[PDB]
Amino acid sequence: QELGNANFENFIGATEGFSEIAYQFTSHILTLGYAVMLAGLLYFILTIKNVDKKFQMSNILSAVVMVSAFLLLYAQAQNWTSSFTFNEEVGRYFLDPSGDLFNNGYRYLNWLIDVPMLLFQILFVVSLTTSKFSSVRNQFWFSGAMMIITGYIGQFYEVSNLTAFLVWGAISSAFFFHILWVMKKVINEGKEGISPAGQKILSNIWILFLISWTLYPGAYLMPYLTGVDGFLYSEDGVMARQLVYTIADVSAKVIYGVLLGNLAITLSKNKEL
Amino acid sequence: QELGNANFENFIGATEGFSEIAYQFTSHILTLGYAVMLAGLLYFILTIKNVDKKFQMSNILSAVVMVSAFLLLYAQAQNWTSSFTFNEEVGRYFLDPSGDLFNNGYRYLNWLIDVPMLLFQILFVVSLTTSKFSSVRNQFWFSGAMMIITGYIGQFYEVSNLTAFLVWGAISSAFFFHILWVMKKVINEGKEGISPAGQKILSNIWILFLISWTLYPGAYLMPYLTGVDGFLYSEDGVMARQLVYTIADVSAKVIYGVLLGNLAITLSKNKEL
Amino acid sequence: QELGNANFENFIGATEGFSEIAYQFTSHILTLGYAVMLAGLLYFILTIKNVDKKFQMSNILSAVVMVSAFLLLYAQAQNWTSSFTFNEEVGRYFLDPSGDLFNNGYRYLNWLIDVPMLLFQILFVVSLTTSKFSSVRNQFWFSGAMMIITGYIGQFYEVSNLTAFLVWGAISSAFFFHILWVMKKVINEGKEGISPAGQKILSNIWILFLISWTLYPGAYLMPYLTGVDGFLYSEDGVMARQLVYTIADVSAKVIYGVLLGNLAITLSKNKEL
Amino acid sequence: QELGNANFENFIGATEGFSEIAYQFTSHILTLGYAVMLAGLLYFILTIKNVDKKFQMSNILSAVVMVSAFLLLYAQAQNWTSSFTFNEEVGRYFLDPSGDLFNNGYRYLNWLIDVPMLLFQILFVVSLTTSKFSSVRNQFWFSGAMMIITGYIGQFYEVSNLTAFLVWGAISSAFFFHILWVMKKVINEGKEGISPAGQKILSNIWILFLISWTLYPGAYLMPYLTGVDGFLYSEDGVMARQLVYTIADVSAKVIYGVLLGNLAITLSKNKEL
Amino acid sequence: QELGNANFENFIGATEGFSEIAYQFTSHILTLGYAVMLAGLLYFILTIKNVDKKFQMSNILSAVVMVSAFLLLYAQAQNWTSSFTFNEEVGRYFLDPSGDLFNNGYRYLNWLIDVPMLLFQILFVVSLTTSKFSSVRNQFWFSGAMMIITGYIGQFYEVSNLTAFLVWGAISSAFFFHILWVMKKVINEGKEGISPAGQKILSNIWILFLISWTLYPGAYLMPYLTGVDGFLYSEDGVMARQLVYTIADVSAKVIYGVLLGNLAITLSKNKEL
Ligand SMILES: CCCCCCCC/C=C/CCCCCCCC(=O)OC[C@H](O)CO
Ligand SMILES: CCCCCCCC/C=C\CCCCCCCC(=O)OC[C@H](O)CO
Ligand SMILES: *C/C=C(C)/C=C/C=C(C)/C=C/C1=C(C)CCCC1(C)C
Ligand SMILES: *C/C=C(C)/C=C/C=C(C)/C=C/C1=C(C)CCCC1(C)C
Ligand SMILES: *C/C=C(C)/C=C/C=C(C)/C=C/C1=C(C)CCCC1(C)C
Ligand SMILES: *C/C=C(C)/C=C/C=C(C)/C=C/C1=C(C)CCCC1(C)C
Ligand SMILES: *C/C=C(C)/C=C/C=C(C)/C=C/C1=C(C)CCCC1(C)C
Ligand SMILES: CCCCCCCCCCCCCCCCCCCC
Ligand SMILES: CCCCCCCCO[C@@H]1O[C@H](CO)[C@@H](O)[C@H](O)[C@H]1O
Ligand SMILES: CCCCCCCCO[C@@H]1O[C@H](CO)[C@@H](O)[C@H](O)[C@H]1O
Ligand SMILES: CCCCCCCCO[C@@H]1O[C@H](CO)[C@@H](O)[C@H](O)[C@H]1O
Ligand SMILES: CCCCCCCCO[C@@H]1O[C@H](CO)[C@@H](O)[C@H](O)[C@H]1O
Ligand SMILES: CCCCCCCCO[C@@H]1O[C@H](CO)[C@@H](O)[C@H](O)[C@H]1O
Ligand code: NA
Ligand code: NA
Ligand code: NA
Ligand code: NA
Ligand code: NA
Repeated sequence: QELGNANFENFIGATEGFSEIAYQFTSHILTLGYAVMLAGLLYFILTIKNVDKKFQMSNILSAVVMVSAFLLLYAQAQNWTSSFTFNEEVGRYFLDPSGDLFNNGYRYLNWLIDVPMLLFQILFVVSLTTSKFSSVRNQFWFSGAMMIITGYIGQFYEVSNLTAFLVWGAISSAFFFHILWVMKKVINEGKEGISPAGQKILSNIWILFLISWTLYPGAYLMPYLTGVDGFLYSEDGVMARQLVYTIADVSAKVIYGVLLGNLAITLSKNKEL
Repeated sequence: QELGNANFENFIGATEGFSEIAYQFTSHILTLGYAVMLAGLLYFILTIKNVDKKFQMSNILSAVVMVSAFLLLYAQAQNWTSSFTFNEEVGRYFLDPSGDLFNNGYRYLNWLIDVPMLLFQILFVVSLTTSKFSSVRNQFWFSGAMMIITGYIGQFYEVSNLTAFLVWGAISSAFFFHILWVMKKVINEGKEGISPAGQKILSNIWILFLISWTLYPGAYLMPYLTGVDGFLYSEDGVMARQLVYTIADVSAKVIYGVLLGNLAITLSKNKEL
Repeated sequence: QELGNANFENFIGATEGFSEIAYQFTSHILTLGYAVMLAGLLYFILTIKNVDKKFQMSNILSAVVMVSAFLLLYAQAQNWTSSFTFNEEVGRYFLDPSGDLFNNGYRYLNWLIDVPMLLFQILFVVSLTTSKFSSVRNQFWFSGAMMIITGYIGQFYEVSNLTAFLVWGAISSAFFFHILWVMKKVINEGKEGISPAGQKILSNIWILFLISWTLYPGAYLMPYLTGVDGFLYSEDGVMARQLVYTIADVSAKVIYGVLLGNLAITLSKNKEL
Repeated sequence: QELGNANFENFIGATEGFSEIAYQFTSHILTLGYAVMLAGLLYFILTIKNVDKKFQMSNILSAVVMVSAFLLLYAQAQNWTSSFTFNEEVGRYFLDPSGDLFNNGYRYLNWLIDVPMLLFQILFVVSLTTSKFSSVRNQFWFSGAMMIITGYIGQFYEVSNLTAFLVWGAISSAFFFHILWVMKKVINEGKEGISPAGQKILSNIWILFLISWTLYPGAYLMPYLTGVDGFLYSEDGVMARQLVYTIADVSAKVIYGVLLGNLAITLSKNKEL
Repeated sequence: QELGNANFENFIGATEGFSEIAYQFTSHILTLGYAVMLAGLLYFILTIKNVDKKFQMSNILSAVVMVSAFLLLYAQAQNWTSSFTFNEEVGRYFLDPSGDLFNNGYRYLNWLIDVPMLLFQILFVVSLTTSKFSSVRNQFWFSGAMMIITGYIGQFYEVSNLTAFLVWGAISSAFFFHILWVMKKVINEGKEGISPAGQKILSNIWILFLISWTLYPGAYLMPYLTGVDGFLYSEDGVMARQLVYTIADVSAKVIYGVLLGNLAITLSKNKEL
């Protein structure tokens, strides 16, 4: 079949098809995804007043991210079930092009919301020392955008052109490293001159940030992480990718937001953890 | 028909089909399900301020659970009606694979929200005596996760491999027993040093918890509870399973949350029941 | 055609079909139904603070009922339009079984929310005298449940087995009479020790309650109220049934809730009508 | 092809079909319709506290109307696009009966909400002098109901029976004139004993009311306003009808509500404008 | 085939079809669009209380615009995916007329909300000096309406009649220039008698306004900006148009609203950023 510049899910779906477990699990994990986001939305709204006014923007930005994430993961859940249809004769789900090809690129473009806001929102809780607010913000936002856009281009080629896939991915990785760099600075400066409780949380946030954010390039490479004709170039790889996205999403968005809220509480002059 | 690792609903639906009553009732009970959850959401939000600030997190976590439950039960209600279609010639509803196979696994993965939050939220109402908050929380969350994941794997095999079904089920049961153990401790410690009215509510909560939570493994086993080719391996079993889920869901989520709210009110220094 | 234990709408729809007016009107009246409920939801939430704190639970329970009613009536409106399809050749709408058979049983199982809550909520506005709150509540809830469940079973047989239809209906009626009995007691005790204005409202509530609630068994019997092959065993009967449900729903849920709110205002120490 | 007692849109759609512009515009104007209503809902909720407590019921009733209007206009927008389908061969949209016939009667029955509430809500801003509240309310509500119901019957016959169409329309018109009568009285009495600023607003409200409400019988007659085989008995008439409804809806519901809110502000003891 | 007065997307879709990237990207960018608007809705509501009462109407109007924009962009996202369907044989997406033709005119008519409200809302933050509030408002609203309506007519002809396209576009442009004129006045008068911080924001608002609003006529002309049979009369032009709309929408609605909120904060007598 002629699929063109399509994600590898579609090639698996068109050739081997998906077992009941593979198809159902992918549907389940995406559903959990969007449910978590909408639950998180409620949490962040309902806890706004648990922190000092100055910190409340962080709650608000968490909520903004939840809205984005809910909408996208919901759409993507529908896209999954529309794109693959049961074949009675062999008892697997095969690519149903009338539903459109499945594309992960939905996620990517919504990151244009999530990434800028997630990076931004910490700057409403921590105080910088030697770094300027506007400067950090601008670096986050520029490098965030470039990371996403370059990766977005890349993922169209993950089957059709491995070279473009890897080159765009590499360029994206550079901007990622920049972001990691800046966020580390921010965390360090954030730690300076605050309670030990606050410092503990910021340590945790950094570990969370580092692991969760690194999962995303993991998902990018997922089909090829066991090399050519490897275990993961398969329905098992498809499952793994969406699992990793979902874990990353919950970690990088919800848990991150929760930790920041807890930080805000310790820093809050009225309130006590 | 090759169905593979599919839930037993699909085998009944593919062979015998479902009578009007069986199909309609399952649709009705799932609809009631999600209606209750959204109504509950409203209740828990609207009553937040009926308790002291310190107890309000319990309301919030109830609401979180309601969102999860609403979304899932709604999706599942749609899945039911999509998966089975009326045959004019015999006047029964048969498996329509273009709708996808029906799978209960949707529930399971959403429990990754519900179970942790339901277990967590009592720790915001009762005071422990012997036990550490963080320790109880961690036990709940670890054992909760393992219970769910192992059961999730199990249920894919409920027809295709009875042995895997029962072994995974047994492993899951172990973690369940752990949770029951810990929750009993929590309830006992909770009773210490509160009014007799509060103690009565906690007694009720324990009975509610024990019965409602045990329904879930009941639903797991449902098709086989009357043995091979028994009464329940049938449309009647399909009905029973979804009824039991719905009773469990209402009991374990809504009523539980209401009782905790009532407990919080008695414990509240301002307020009176 | 083999329909089995199906509602009479399906038999009319399968044989004669529905004229433009009959089909469209039924669609319109169901749409009005769910619109009223969602409007009511907004009303009850937005007026919570118009009454003293102690009365506010009544507003909350009204809102809970509105959510249930909205969801159900919306679903049912969709069910109507899915179940009957235009035939170009004769210019009528006929049963389209790909949409599923139409069933009123959706309503019934949702009453498991509405009835308990509607009966419960008056006990938050009026004070009982000689009767115990818990006792009245338990009577309402038990008899409510039995009324609904028995009727639910009944209505499956309204065509397939007139005898079961009438017997189950009769049993249901018994529990109905019990509820009427208890509600009268409650209204009487409610009147004791309140202003004449409050007493007037409770008088109206009783009339509303009695008429609106009696419409429901009216809708049950509707097809047969002009006897065999009567005027009402027809599209005209179909229209009448859904009209009666909608009038009943608006009366028993929204207007009831409004009157209770007005009562609460007169009883409120701050406020005046 | 017998359409029976169907609206004239269906006859145009079945014979000539709709050009791109006609079909698209009708879709656009209905979409604008429901967008306006949901935006208005938000406005009326968010501005509740801009007026004194006694006036706030007017905001609440505006919101109620917005909910009704949103739901209905949304449904009707979907009905439009479902009822007419592109024919590739001639490049026009023709009646697609699988979507159901299009019927304006959806609007009519929802007016049973809107009209009573719109008429009612002014009585929470203005003070009557010589007229009794209950009497005005009762006249509005009775005549409102009769106006709508008689018109609703009428519009089913707009093609199938011109005589019934016009007679029912005439009867409806009588009740309309009654409403105009009463509302004029109310406006006049409302003016008595308030600031000249308030009096100006009430003058505007009356003009708005008179024009916007008269558009509705305009839309009723629309196909025939250029007589038999006239310019308007055509896709141009179809466009015009839905445009006029939408203008009327925005004027009679949203702008009306805004003006009443502004009146409430001038009458408000704290607030200025 | 015969498409008539249809947008150029349909001609590309009917002849060449859309590559995976073109089709998917357009779907993604529209999805981002509506996600941003709903996230923005949350932001504007949640930040209402960050400014003095007098400024809060600006927040409210931002929210109103977000509702409009969300609804429209959501609808349009669905319209995109319905209008173009994958062809397995050639591996491109082609016009699927059963989904309706794609039309950008949905946007235009919703601008009847957005434009008036966006222009209006600044008049609640800045103080005019020499210009009258009512006069500015009326000019904005009249010229806004005429700009939109004339452009709306124009865009139907973008393929079918280039002359009408350009003439209507030109007329529209005239009203655009009027709006630019008035807004400049408003911004200048706004700057008078406020802090330099406020003045800086208003400078930014003007640049934002000028660029973002000019994108809209850019999108209008997009297919022809590289002349006949140019690079942009192609799927690449289709992509570009929807990208430009989305950038414009985010800039002119969300960012604009954010800046106005920031202005309101500086002008606010309590508050500090
Ligand atoms: C201050 C208020 C000012 C109000 C301003 C309102 C202006 C309305 C005028 C419209 C006429 C323009 C219509 C132009 C139509 C062009 C027709 C055409 O080009 O026809 C080509 C022919 O069919 C072969 O190509
Ligand atoms: C090819 C180009 C030819 C096209 C020609 C179109 C030119 C339109 C330009 C400006 C319109 C200005 C009209 C604005 C006047 C609106 C009326 C108004 O708002 O009056 C002020 C208010 O009444 C006081 O309070
Ligand atoms: C809530 C969403 C988040 C936090 C998304 C983060 C996304 C990334 C860190 C993406 C990184 C990528 C690379 C570093 C290489 C491959 C391309 C990307 C964009 C997936
Ligand atoms: C709101 C959802 C709740 C409270 C879910 C609880 C789920 C369980 C207690 C599941 C238990 C299971 C076993 C003990 C064995 C079979 C597998 C499970 C997961 C169904
Ligand atoms: C909001 C819904 C309400 C108030 C429903 C009330 C339902 C009843 C009073 C039903 C009564 C029935 C009988 C008395 C006999 C036939 C079976 C029933 C359940 C329809
Ligand atoms: C928000 C909806 C409103 C204000 C609806 C008003 C409807 C009318 C004023 C209808 C009037 C009619 C006539 C006077 C004759 C034809 C039949 C009607 C019902 C359209
Ligand atoms: C939020 C939506 C906004 C701000 C829309 C603005 C729309 C315009 C400025 C449209 C301008 C046009 C022209 C000046 C010529 C072509 C026709 C229009 C309407 C696209
Ligand atoms: C006051 C705030 C100022 C924000 C400055 C930060 C700018 C971030 C905007 C990112 C824009 C990126 C544009 C990329 C162009 C396309 C390049 C893709 C490579 C092919
Ligand atoms: C981890 C980053 C580098 C991984 C590059 C691995 C090279 C993958 O190689 C690819 O494997 C596919 C699946 O087996 C084959 O279908 C392709 O033909 C082949 O190009
Ligand atoms: C702990 C309770 C579990 C008992 C499991 C024993 C039932 C297994 O019995 C199973 O029944 C199915 C339907 O009747 C048959 O199709 C299977 O072949 C059979 O193995
Ligand atoms: C209390 C009211 C109950 C009256 C019972 C009357 C039974 C009507 O009789 C039924 O009428 C149907 C429709 O005409 C027929 O299709 C059935 O065959 C017939 O049994
Ligand atoms: C107050 C306005 C009512 C005037 C009645 C006008 C009579 C319309 O006449 C009707 O016109 C239709 C379309 O042209 C034709 O199809 C019908 O045959 C004809 O009866
Ligand atoms: C101000 C910008 C307007 C420029 C007008 C450019 C005229 C383009 O001309 C058009 O181009 C189409 C696409 O190539 C062709 O299919 C048409 O035949 C042709 O009329
Ligand atoms: Na599927
Ligand atoms: Na079905
Ligand atoms: Na239908
Ligand atoms: Na259509
Ligand atoms: Na598509």
